[PDB]
Amino acid sequence: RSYQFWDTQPVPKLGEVVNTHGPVEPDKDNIRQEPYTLPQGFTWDALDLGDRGVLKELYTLLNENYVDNMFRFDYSPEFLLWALRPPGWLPQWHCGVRVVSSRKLVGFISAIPANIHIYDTEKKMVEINFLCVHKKLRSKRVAPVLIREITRRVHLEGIFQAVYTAGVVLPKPVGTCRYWHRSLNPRKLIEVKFSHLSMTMQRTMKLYRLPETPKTAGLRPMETKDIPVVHQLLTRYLKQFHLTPVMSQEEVEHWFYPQENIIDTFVVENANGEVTDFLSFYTLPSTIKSLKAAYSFYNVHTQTPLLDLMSDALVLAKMKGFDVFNALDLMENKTFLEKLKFGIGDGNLQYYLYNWKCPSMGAEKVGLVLQ
Ligand SMILES: CCCCCCCCCCCCCC(=O)SCCNC(=O)CCNC(=O)[C@H](O)C(C)(C)COP(=O)(O)OP(=O)(O)OC[C@H]1O[C@@H](n2cnc3c(N)ncnc32)[C@H](O)[C@@H]1OP(=O)(O)O
Ligand SMILES: N[C@@H](CCCC[NH3+])C(=O)O
Repeated sequence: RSYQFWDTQPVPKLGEVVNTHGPVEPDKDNIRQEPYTLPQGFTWDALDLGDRGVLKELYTLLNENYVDNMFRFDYSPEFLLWALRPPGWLPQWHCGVRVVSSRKLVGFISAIPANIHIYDTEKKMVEINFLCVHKKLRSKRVAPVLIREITRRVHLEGIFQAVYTAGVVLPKPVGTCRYWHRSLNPRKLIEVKFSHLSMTMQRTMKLYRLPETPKTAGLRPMETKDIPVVHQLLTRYLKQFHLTPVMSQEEVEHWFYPQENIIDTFVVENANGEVTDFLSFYTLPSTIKSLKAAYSFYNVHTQTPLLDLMSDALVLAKMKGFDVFNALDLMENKTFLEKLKFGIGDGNLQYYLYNWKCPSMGAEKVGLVLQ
C-alpha cells in the first residue's frame, strides 16, 4: 500500500514489527511560527466554543459532514463542550477552516491534553478528535493540512506525542478494537434498519427484555462527594492495562460527573457506606428521526462482579430511553459481551500513537476510551 502523507510522519511503517519503546523523532527546539498554507480562498480560524453561535456552526459542520450511509452521529452543543473543553483545553487547539469570503466553517480538527500511560512510560500527550472536512472539499488534500497545522500548534505548547483513533487502517495501529451492540429497544432498531431479524419479532423482544430495576444493592448516581473515590478506583483499576489515561481529580470530575444527555455515572455504595464500583456511559444519538445510543465509558469493579455491573448498565440505559448500548472489546469487556447478548459490529476502531514507537497490543490491554 502507498500512504502519501503518513510515510512522511513520525509513525512506524505498516508491517514493521516494533520491539522498541520511545519517540520516533526528538522534541523540537524550534517550531514553525507561521500557519501552513491552505488552498486559495480558505483560512484558519480558532473556534471560541464559548460563543453559542460559533459552537452551533461546529455541530452543524459535524452533524452534516462527520462519520453504508444510513446513520450519522448527531453531536449536541453541550456534548461538544464536554468533549472539547476538559481541564487544560486551549482555544487555538479548536482548529477550524473557513471560506475566506463567506466565513462559512468547512473544516475542523481538535486537540485536548491528556496524560497517557503507555507500557512503562507516562507522557503528556494530546488526544486528536473531530477531524472533519466539508463534503464539498473532500479529496482536495485539506485533511493533511489540518493534521500538520494541529501538530504545529501542539508543538508550540511543548507537546510531541498524540493518541487518536480511526475506522481505517493507517501506519500503524497500536491496537485494534471492534464495536459491539446490545439492543435495548429491538422494535425501533429493526424498523429503522439498524438491526435485522434472525426468529419472530415476538421472540426477539423477549430475548432482549431486561429487568425494570438494577439488581446491585447500593447502586446510585455519582455525586460530588464521590469524586475522590471514583478517581481512586479508576487509577487503581487502570494499572492492569497498557494504554490508559492518567487523570487528575479535576479530570475525573469533568469526565464522570453526571450531565443529563451527556454522561451518566453510577456508583455502588455498599452496606458499610464505601463506594466500591462504578459504571459509566455517554450519550451520542445518531440521525437516521433519531437513534438514542449509549456508549460504554469506564467501568471499574472491585466488589460487584463485572457481569452484574454491566447488566445494571443495560438496565439503567433501557430505563433512560436508549435504543442501543454500544461497547468496544477493550479492557475486560470481552468477558461480558457475549453473555449479555451483545452482537459484534461491522466497524473496527484502530488506536494510534503519534511519534511513539512501541509494540502493539491486544484489545484487552487497551484501557483508553475517547469520545
Ligand atoms: C504532537 C501532536 C500530533 C497531533 C497530530 C496527530 C495525528 C492526527 C491524525 C488525525 C486523527 C483524526 C481522528 C478522528 O477524528 S477520526 C474521524 C474521521 N473523520 C471522519 O471520518 C468524518 C468524515 N470524513 C471526513 O470529514 C474526511 O473524509 C476526512 C477529514 C476524514 C478526510 O478528508 P478527505 O476525505 O478529503 O481526504 P484528503 O484528500 O483530504 O486526505 C487523505 C489523506 O488523509 C488521511 N486520512 C483520511 N482519513 C483520516 C483519519 N480519520 N485520520 C487520519 N488520517 C486520515 C488519508 O490516509 C490520506 O493520507 P495518505 O493515505 O495519503 O497517507
Ligand atoms: N453486525 C453485522 C456484523 C457482520 C460481521 C462483522 N464481523 C451483522 O451481524 O450483520
